Amino acid sequence: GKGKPRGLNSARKLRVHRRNNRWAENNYKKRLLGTAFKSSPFGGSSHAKGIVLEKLGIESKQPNSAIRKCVRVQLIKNGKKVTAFVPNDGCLNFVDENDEVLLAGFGRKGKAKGDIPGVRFKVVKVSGVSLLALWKEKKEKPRS
Amino acid sequence: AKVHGSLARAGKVKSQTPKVEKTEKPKKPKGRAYKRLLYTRRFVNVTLVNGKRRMNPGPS
Amino acid sequence: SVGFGLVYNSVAEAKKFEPTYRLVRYGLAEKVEKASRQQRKQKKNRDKKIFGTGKRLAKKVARRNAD
Amino acid sequence: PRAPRTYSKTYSTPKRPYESSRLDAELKLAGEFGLKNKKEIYRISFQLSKIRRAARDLLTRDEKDPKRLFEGNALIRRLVRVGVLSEDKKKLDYVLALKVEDFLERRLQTQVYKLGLAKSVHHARVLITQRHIAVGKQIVNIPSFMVRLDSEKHIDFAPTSPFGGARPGRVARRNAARKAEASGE
RNA sequence: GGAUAGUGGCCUACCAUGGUUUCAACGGGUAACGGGGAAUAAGGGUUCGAUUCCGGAGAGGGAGCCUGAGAAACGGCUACCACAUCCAAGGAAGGCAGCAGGCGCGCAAAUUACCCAAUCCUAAUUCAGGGAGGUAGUGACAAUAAAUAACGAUACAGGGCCCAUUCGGGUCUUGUAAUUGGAAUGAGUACAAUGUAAAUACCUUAACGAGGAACAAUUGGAGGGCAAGUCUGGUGCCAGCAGCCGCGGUAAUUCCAGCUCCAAUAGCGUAUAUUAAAGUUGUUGCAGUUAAAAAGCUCGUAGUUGAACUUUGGGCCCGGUUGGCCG
RNA sequence: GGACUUUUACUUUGAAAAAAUUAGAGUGUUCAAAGCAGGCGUAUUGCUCGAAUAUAUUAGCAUGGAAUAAUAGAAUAGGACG
RNA sequence: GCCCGUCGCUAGUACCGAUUGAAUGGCUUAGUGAGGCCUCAGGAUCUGGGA
Ligand SMILES: [Mg+2]
Ligand SMILES: [Mg+2]
Ligand SMILES: [Mg+2]
Ligand SMILES: [Mg+2]
Ligand SMILES: [Mg+2]
Ligand SMILES: [Mg+2]
Ligand SMILES: [Mg+2]
Ligand SMILES: [Mg+2]
Ligand SMILES: [Mg+2]
Ligand SMILES: [Mg+2]
Ligand SMILES: [Mg+2]
Ligand SMILES: [Mg+2]
Ligand SMILES: [Mg+2]
Ligand SMILES: [Mg+2]
Ligand SMILES: [Mg+2]
Ligand SMILES: [Mg+2]
Ligand SMILES: [Mg+2]
Ligand SMILES: [Mg+2]
Ligand SMILES: [Mg+2]
Ligand SMILES: [Mg+2]
Ligand SMILES: [Mg+2]
Ligand SMILES: [Mg+2]
Ligand SMILES: [Mg+2]
Ligand SMILES: [Mg+2]
Ligand SMILES: [Mg+2]
Ligand SMILES: [Mg+2]
Ligand SMILES: [Mg+2]
Ligand SMILES: [Mg+2]
Ligand SMILES: [Mg+2]
Ligand SMILES: [Mg+2]
Ligand SMILES: [Mg+2]
Ligand SMILES: [Mg+2]
Ligand SMILES: [Mg+2]
Ligand SMILES: [Mg+2]
Ligand SMILES: [Mg+2]
Ligand SMILES: [Mg+2]
Ligand SMILES: [Mg+2]
Ligand SMILES: [Mg+2]
Ligand SMILES: [Mg+2]
Repeated sequence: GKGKPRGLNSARKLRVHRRNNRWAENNYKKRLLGTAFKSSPFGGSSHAKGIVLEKLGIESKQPNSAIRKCVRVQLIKNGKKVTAFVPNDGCLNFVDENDEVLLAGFGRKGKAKGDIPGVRFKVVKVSGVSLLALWKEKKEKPRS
Repeated sequence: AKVHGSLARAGKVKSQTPKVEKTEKPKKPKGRAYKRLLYTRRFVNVTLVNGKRRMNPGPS
Repeated sequence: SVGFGLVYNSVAEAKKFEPTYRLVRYGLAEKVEKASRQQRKQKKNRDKKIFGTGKRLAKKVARRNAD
Repeated sequence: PRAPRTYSKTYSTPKRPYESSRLDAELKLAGEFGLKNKKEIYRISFQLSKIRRAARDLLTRDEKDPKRLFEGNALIRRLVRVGVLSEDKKKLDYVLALKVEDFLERRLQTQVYKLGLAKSVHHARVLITQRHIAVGKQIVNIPSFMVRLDSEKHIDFAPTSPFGGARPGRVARRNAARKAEASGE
């Protein structure tokens, strides 16, 4: 029969054996080991809000040549430090050190985006507003 | 990799593409009327069949 | 329009089997309006601080106006 | 602590987002029955989809099984009721057939047009949402009303509105207020 | 025996040495209250359930207990611990995981409003009370219906078609039009009546309320996957884009825009999770010579599995439910 | 009423079974998501259809089957019937 | 052509590691032990042995 039991009473062996082998599932094992909650800069949550420590100019991977504007952000609930990308042209001009920002993932299940080394997050808001809006100029950065 | 590259040039292009304003044009009907206009464009009167068909041709 | 109707055998009987808000609508009863529902509650709770009639406490607290 | 208000959605969306044939196929329908949405087609596909599922199921049961007999009969009479299922093909292997167009053909939108009374599916839309055309004395303003066979005879303008007596209407009457105020006293 | 409402190592005294475990005890984890159920649609499954109903547990943490039919009760008391308020410094007092409201926390969640009219609960009780509950406010959580326009005339242009020796337009409408034509309707505003405990909205409905300066639809995308340009201008491996493959180093189909076009549309994008796709967890149903993978070899307990044979054949009756041909 | 009975699996039919959800019947909430209403007249003293059904499985209960797969039997006869 | 490792730069992650390091939480020995309850007493006062 090659290799699994077929018997009418081999149900236990068949469950155990499955259990044992689920641990080769990358998604399954992270789910049960609680990787999210344990490592990983966000809680396991969709976004996180942090504070802008310094503005970085990350040099892009090959075959691409560019300076990818980013920010080091210290997560508020965490103190965990993180570097995040600041999407679109300009937009680095919209941030500032010690500014509050709202980080989100890069849609890649952890894992860096494209030609940006190290970076697994991107900025979504600053001082409670959102890049997008600031960029398309439908809103303005707040006083202080 | 290197991590303190220049930052001087943020927004370079967007700030130096010259503005040109949007041009006042007819208003397109919204809703069902727009599907209506799509239908007569695509199927009823038709336009060209240079071999097959095109939707956004320019200088053809 | 569709609604509902009642007709009582007497006006003595309506005025006693009708919900009182209804009698108000018609003109057969007066809206005896009162303090706010929570003004009332507050009066109830203040009143709970007192044991007995009160006027005993008026005079005793009138003595205080010497110390 | 109150019983849930129950609900459910009334449409389903295509798995393949950009299939050019399905897109032309959908648009044609929209331009035929005066729809405004791909959803007004999505909706009907979904209605059909369950009806067929029911029928597929019933078919697997033995001929003249009680449920099959009872629940099949019901579904057939419901479909014939509104003019989707022809009198001849009255036995559920054809409800197993049954197309989307068979359903779209029976909307008040279309019926209001099929016997003149509008002379364009779109004139048919505008009239309906604008409180003309009725079924009884009962005004209907929903294009998707789905005209039951035995009300088809009773699609007609409403006693209110123009077109059905009553009164001309504030946009006209406003002109007759410039007729007698310019040319008279 | 004691204790309990009462069985019982529940507790005590005497006595004995038992009880559970690879069919996984015992221990650890749980970002674990359990269930009815939810999401995902070939099927088999996978994942989720703090949360409208049932059960359980708790009232800052522990323990103790009074009353009472019922509590080991917290909008009861007592003590300790932790918080914490008032003071005349002697003292006294507090427990929102009720309703609302505030701080904090954070990606993350609404009014310090109205009423017992309904639904029902309690009391000595038709009457009182009920932040139970109902009402409205905040509210793009989800779900439903579905406005942003409809019709004619005209001006050339057509494709039709009868004729074509050859002008052509003239009727049946295909419709692109920079002058036109009157009709229609609620979005809103609002007498009134209706609604309601009173209000508000809805359903009704006087008077008002549509021509582009609106009463003016969005959100993404247009190289491939993948529906839509090799238009024009800008930048020049910079700025930026790109889930992935890839673009950008001067004619960029990809960036920044203008134009036009596509998709879904009162909605559409992004992030995170999960489900389908996944026969990449495989019971159905995987793969293991060389792609990841047969233990160096044999014995072997648990476990799974395990050749064939024992009333079969023949006879008779009984009454059912479809279906035929007749009715 | 007495006196005695090898032991199981499987399968069948049925009882016991909360509602809401689900599947689904009936009903024109103007349509629909819903809701469980509603429908007829003498609409002046009232007539009337409803508020179904299905699923609900493991285990326990109750009944029918006796294939398939187990269990037990008489060999130091301490066997069986009277 | 492909290509291996030491050595050097920038940045990131996790490991080891003196500090007999630190924090939170659950149990818990020994010692001290509030309180109410039950019980041996007590008897301000106040009745007909009892409160
Ligand atoms: Mg491994
Ligand atoms: Mg590459
Ligand atoms: Mg850094
Ligand atoms: Mg009161
Ligand atoms: Mg009192
Ligand atoms: Mg004992
Ligand atoms: Mg022992
Ligand atoms: Mg195990
Ligand atoms: Mg927990
Ligand atoms: Mg669970
Ligand atoms: Mg629960
Ligand atoms: Mg929780
Ligand atoms: Mg309790
Ligand atoms: Mg608290
Ligand atoms: Mg403790
Ligand atoms: Mg307590
Ligand atoms: Mg309580
Ligand atoms: Mg003092
Ligand atoms: Mg509160
Ligand atoms: Mg409280
Ligand atoms: Mg929210
Ligand atoms: Mg009351
Ligand atoms: Mg009285
Ligand atoms: Mg309340
Ligand atoms: Mg608008
Ligand atoms: Mg306008
Ligand atoms: Mg756009
Ligand atoms: Mg394409
Ligand atoms: Mg150029
Ligand atoms: Mg270009
Ligand atoms: Mg472009
Ligand atoms: Mg979508
Ligand atoms: Mg199988
Ligand atoms: Mg494989
Ligand atoms: Mg190999
Ligand atoms: Mg080998
Ligand atoms: Mg055998
Ligand atoms: Mg059964
Ligand atoms: Mg039921």
